[PDB]
Amino acid sequence: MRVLVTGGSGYIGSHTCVQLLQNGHDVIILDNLCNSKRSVLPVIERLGGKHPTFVEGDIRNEALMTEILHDHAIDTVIHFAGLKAVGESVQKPLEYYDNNVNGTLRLISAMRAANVKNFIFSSSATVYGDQPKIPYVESFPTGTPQSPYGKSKLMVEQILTDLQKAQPDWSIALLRYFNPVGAHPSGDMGEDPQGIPNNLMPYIAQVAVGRRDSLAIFGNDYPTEDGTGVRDYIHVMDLADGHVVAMEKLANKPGVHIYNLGAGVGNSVLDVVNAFSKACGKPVNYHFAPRREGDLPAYWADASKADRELNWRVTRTLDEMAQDTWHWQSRHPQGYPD
Amino acid sequence: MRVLVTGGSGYIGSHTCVQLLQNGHDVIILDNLCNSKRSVLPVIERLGGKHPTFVEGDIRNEALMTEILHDHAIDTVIHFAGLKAVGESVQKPLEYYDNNVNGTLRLISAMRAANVKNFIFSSSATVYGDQPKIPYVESFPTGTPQSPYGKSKLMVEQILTDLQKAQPDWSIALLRYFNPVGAHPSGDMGEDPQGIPNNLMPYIAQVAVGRRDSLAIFGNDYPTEDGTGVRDYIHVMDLADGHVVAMEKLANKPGVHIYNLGAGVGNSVLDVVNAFSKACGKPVNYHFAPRREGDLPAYWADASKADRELNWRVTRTLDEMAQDTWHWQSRHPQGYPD
Ligand SMILES: NC(=O)c1ccc[n+]([C@@H]2O[C@H](COP(=O)([O-])OP(=O)(O)OC[C@H]3O[C@@H](n4cnc5c(N)ncnc54)[C@H](O)[C@@H]3O)[C@@H](O)[C@H]2O)c1
Ligand SMILES: NC(=O)c1ccc[n+]([C@@H]2O[C@H](COP(=O)([O-])OP(=O)(O)OC[C@H]3O[C@@H](n4cnc5c(N)ncnc54)[C@H](O)[C@@H]3O)[C@@H](O)[C@H]2O)c1
Ligand SMILES: O=c1ccn([C@@H]2O[C@H](COP(=O)(O)OP(=O)(O)Oc3ccccc3)[C@@H](O)[C@H]2O)c(=O)[nH]1
Ligand SMILES: O=c1ccn([C@@H]2O[C@H](COP(=O)(O)OP(=O)(O)Oc3ccccc3)[C@@H](O)[C@H]2O)c(=O)[nH]1
Ligand code: NA
Repeated sequence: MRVLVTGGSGYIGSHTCVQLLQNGHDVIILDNLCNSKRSVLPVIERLGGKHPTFVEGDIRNEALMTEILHDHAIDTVIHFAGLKAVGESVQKPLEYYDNNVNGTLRLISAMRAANVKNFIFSSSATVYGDQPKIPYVESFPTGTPQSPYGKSKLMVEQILTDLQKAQPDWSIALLRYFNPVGAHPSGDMGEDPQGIPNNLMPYIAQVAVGRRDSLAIFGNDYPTEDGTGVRDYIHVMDLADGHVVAMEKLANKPGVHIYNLGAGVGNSVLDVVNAFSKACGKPVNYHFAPRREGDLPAYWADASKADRELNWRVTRTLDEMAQDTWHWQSRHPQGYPD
Repeated sequence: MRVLVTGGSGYIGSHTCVQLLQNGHDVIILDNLCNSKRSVLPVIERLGGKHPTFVEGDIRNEALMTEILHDHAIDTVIHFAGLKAVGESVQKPLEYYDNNVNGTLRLISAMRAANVKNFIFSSSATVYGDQPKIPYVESFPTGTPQSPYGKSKLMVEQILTDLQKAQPDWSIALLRYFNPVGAHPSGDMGEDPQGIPNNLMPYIAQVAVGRRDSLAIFGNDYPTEDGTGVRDYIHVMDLADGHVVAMEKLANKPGVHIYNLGAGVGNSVLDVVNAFSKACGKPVNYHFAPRREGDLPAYWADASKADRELNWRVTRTLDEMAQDTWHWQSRHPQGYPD
C-alpha cells in the first residue's frame, strides 16, 4: 500500500515507517520538523531497507495535503503529526487546538478532496478522562480530559466519528496510545526530545548519560503500592507493529475502529527506574518532588480487543524497553545530529 | 467602544448592531454573506442612527481578521458568525467544524495577534446535552451534544475557556442562547431564512403569509402538557439588548462569564401557534408529524444569573414576539431584496 505518514520523522512515526518499509509498503513521510530532524531520514531508510519519500510540510496546509495525496496516489493515511506536551498545552492552548484539531481537520478535508478514505489516528488514553474503572476498555464512555492536549485528542475522535457517519465508506482507526517507550534494537533510532524531557523514560535516560542531575519523581503519596504513579508502558516497536497490522487489516473496512494499544499492565515510576538502573549497570538519580499537575495515580490498558480483532499484542518486556532505550541513549548521548 | 461584530448581517447580529449603534458605539461588521444579504446593511444604519463599517470576508481568514482588528483599532469582539442548521450539520460535519471550531480559532488567534482581549461568543443551550434537570443552570455540568452543530459549540466553549486560563487578562462571555424569535418593531428587520426554514417561528410566519401550506408540529406524544415540544422563546430585541449590556459591562473584566440568555419560562409548539394566530388574525394552518430526530421534549433557561449579575432580563412578551414577526413577515413577505 501507498501510505502517507504525517509526523513520520517523529518518535513513533519513524519507527512505524521502518516497519512499513520492511513490509514492502510505499511510504511517503510528511513532516514539518517542528519536533524532529531530517537526520533521521537516512536511518529510517537504512533500517526500513527501502526508501521512503520525504516531504517537508504542515498538516495545516490543506492544498499541499491535497497535492500530496493525489500526486503520490495515496491509499491510506497514518496521522501521527501534532503537538504532544501536556504542560505546554496548558500554557499554549491555541497552538494545541490549531495543530491538533485544525491540523487534523485540514488533512481529512484534503483526503476528501483527493478521495482517500482509509485513516489511522494517533489517539490517547487521555480520552478516558478521570476513569475510575481500570483497566480502560474501549467500550467505556469517554471522560473529560484535563488538559488542552487531552481535549484536542477527544475532539478529533468525535470529529472523525461524525465524519465517518456522513461518509460511511471510510475506514477510520482510533488507536489509543498509553505510554510508548523504548527504541529500535539497532540503538540507532530512538526518542529525541528537545530541552528538558517531559516524559519519564527520556528523563531517566538523560540522567544516566549525564544530561541531567537527578530524576524528579512527581509525588510519592499516591494510592499505589509504592506511592508513585502507575502506567502501561509499551515498546515503540510493538506500537509500530500494531500500526502496520491495523493499516493492513483495516484498510477498506468501513467503520470507526477503536483500540487501546498497550501492554495491559501497570508499572510504577520506581519500577521503571529499577529497570533502567538495571539496564545501565548503575543506579539512577532521583529525588521526590511534588505531584505533577493533572497526573492521575494509576491506569493501564485493556488491550484484549486488539488481540482478538487484530491478532496483535505486545512482545517486548519492560526490561527490553529499558535496555533498548539505554542502547540508543548511550550510542547517541545528544540524539540525532543537526 | 469599537466593536467587531462577526455575522453582523445575520438575524441576531443585525438586531444587535442596531442596538449598539443606538448606544453610540463604533461598529464594524464582518460577514461572508453566506446566509445574509447586503440589503440589510442600509436598514441597520437607518434603524441604528449611525453608519456601521462593513467588511465582506470570512472568519476563517486569519490574516484578514488580523488586519481588521488592527487597522480598525477594535477593542471588543461579538462573534455571531457560523453555521447553525442542525440537520445539515449531521450530513456535513466537516464544514461545521471548520466554520465553527476553526473559524472561531482563527478569529481568536487574530485577536491575540492584534492584542484584542474582549470577546462575546454566541453559545447554545445544546451544550447542556440531555439534561433531565429543568430549567438549565449555568452551574450544571455540560453534556454531550448530539449533532456536529452542538458539539462545535461546546468545543468552542472549552477552547475559549482554556485560552482564558492561559491568558487570564481576557474577558470571555459564553452567552448560551435558547430560541431567538421576533423582529425589530419597525417590521423593517427580522429573520430571513433561505429555502425551507428549520425553525418554528419562521415556518409559522411563512404559513401565515401564504408561503407554506401547513405547519408540521413534530410529535404530539411528548411528555408535555400538550404533548408538543416545550422551549424557551426569547425576543431577538431582548437578546440584542443583552449583548449590548454584556459587552458594556464585561469589557476589561477578566474571566469566563457564562450566562444563559433566555426568558426563563417554557412554551409549547401549540402555545406559539396560538400566539401567532391571534397576532395574525387568522387561525394558523397546522398538522401533526412524527417526532423530529434529536428533539428534546422540553427545556428552558434559568436566567437569574444574568438578572443578578448583569441586571438584565427580558422585557418583551410572547405575543410581542409573534406580533413583531408577523409585522416583518407581512411587510417583507419575500424578506430582504436581492
Ligand atoms: N498517551 C498519549 O497521549 C500518546 C502518547 C504519546 C504519543 N501520542 C501521539 O502520537 C503522535 C506522535 O507522537 P510522537 O511521540 O512520535 O511525537 P513526535 O513529536 O516525536 O512526533 C510528531 C511529529 O509530528 C511533527 N509535527 C507536529 N506538528 C505538525 C504539523 N502541523 N505539521 C506537520 N508535522 C507536524 C513533529 O515535527 C514530529 O516529527 C502524536 O499525535 C502524539 O500526540 C499519543
Ligand atoms: N439555540 C442555539 O444554539 C442558538 C440559537 C440561535 C442562534 N445561535 C447562534 O447565534 C449565531 C447567530 O445566529 P443567527 O440566527 O443570527 O444566524 P445567521 O445565519 O443569521 O447569522 C450568522 C451570520 O454569519 C455569517 N457567516 C457564517 N459563517 C461565516 C463565516 N465563516 N465567516 C463569516 N461570516 C459567516 C452568515 O452569513 C450570517 O450572516 C450563530 O453562531 C448561531 O449558531 C445559537
Ligand atoms: O520527569 C518525570 C516525568 C514523569 N514522571 C511520572 O512518570 C509517569 C509517566 O509520566 P509521563 O509524563 O512520562 O507520561 P504520561 O503518563 O503523562 O502519558 C503521556 C505520554 C505522552 C504524551 C501525553 C501523555 C507519571 O506518573 C509521571 O508523574 C516523573 O515522575 N518524572
Ligand atoms: O417546523 C417546525 C420547527 C420546529 N418545530 C418544533 O418547534 C420546537 C422548536 O424547534 P426549533 O427548530 O425552532 O428550535 P430548537 O428548539 O431546536 O432550537 C435550536 C435553534 C437554533 C439552533 C439550534 C437549535 C421544537 O419542539 C420542534 O420540534 C416544529 O414542530 N415545527
Ligand atoms: Na499559563
